[PDB]
Amino acid sequence: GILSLALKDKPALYSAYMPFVKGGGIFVPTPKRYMLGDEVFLLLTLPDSSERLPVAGKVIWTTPNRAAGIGVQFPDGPEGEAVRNKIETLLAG
Amino acid sequence: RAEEERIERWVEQLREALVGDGFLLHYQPVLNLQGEPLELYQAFLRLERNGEMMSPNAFMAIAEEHDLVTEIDRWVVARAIRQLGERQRAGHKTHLLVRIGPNSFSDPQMIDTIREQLAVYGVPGERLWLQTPESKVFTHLRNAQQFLAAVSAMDCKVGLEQFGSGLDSFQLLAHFHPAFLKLDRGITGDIASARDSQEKIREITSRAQPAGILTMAEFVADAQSMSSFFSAGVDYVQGDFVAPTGPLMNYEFG
Ligand SMILES: Nc1nc2c(ncn2[C@@H]2O[C@@H]3COP(=O)(O)O[C@H]4[C@@H](O)[C@H](n5cnc6c(=O)[nH]c(N)nc65)O[C@@H]4COP(=O)(O)O[C@H]3[C@H]2O)c(=O)[nH]1
Ligand SMILES: [Mg+2]
Repeated sequence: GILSLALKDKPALYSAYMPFVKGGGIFVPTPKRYMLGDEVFLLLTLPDSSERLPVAGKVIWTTPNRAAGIGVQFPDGPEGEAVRNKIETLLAG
Repeated sequence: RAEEERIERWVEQLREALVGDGFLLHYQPVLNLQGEPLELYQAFLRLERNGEMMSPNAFMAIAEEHDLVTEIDRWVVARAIRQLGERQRAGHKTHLLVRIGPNSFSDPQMIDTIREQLAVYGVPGERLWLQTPESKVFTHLRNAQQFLAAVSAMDCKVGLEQFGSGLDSFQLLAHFHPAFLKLDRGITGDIASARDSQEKIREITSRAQPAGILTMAEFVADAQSMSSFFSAGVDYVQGDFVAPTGPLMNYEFG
């Protein structure tokens, strides 16, 4: 269904953000279990911001290390490059 | 430069996977619509780190920065054939579709590896299907022809994925005879509900059938898609409607 992830500070962002992923990614904890290349809808709130960014992404990591979730790959369209740049901006601050 | 140590954490994990356990393969059924049922699966690479599974979209980006893609595609092909071997020992005549890259056109080790492994596992080359996109086959043509000829010299099947796309594709077809075509998702996603698409497709199949070229559709998700692909003569279909991807070959085709 609907995933959500709220990063309050640049540390939580850096722990979620997967920079080496092809086109950026983000680790979203979820109890629910997904298979790789499953197509998810995620609502990503960045720190130092209140806007919920809408990410229609792909699973590229299943962890059941730390945390119990899924890696969500950002779409290669402009709409996803946008969120990747927002985040990369936030982290070199 | 803080992250540069994390990059190497990843790269060492990768090379140790190249040489030992870590890499694995998952298998999605490809289904013959028209009705010559063939045990056919497409193989997907995966990486496992203490129960943490991960998708080549996570790590291929790094791997390319280290000209490591060729050794990986060698692993894919090789374990794929070992799996064909275990699969022949069970008494199944199973086929495996395998993504390879264009650098492996230049890979003499790949042509060796294919040969060597079919021999030991006693696998007819027509069990192996290697696919590579129309994009990178365009960029790298002389090598692609060399490779197709060498590999089809082993009764292997060679095909194009992400086919369709642009108008340069039927141009390439003059210079390249593959066993099969995998239609680009942009074409086939909407065929349920367009006129652009099914126009394009029946054009592609009408040209493709008599050449002896197999047409296959990817990312099938709904039934109207399948009736369109069927009425349209597409040969093979795979996707979450058809059958999902797993680590065991267990689909009852027919
Ligand atoms: N092809 C295909 N995929 C379907 C279909 N239905 C669902 N999927 C899923 O959606 C993803 C599509 O892969 P891709 O976008 O072509 O992009 C793939 C591809 O670029 C790459 N990849 C996957 N397997 C291999 C492999 O054996 N070798 C190489 N070199 N790359 C691979 O990893 C990407 C991620 O694949 P996955 O994480 O396994 O996740 C796959 C797969 O699990 C279908 O009908 N066809
Ligand atoms: Mg094993």
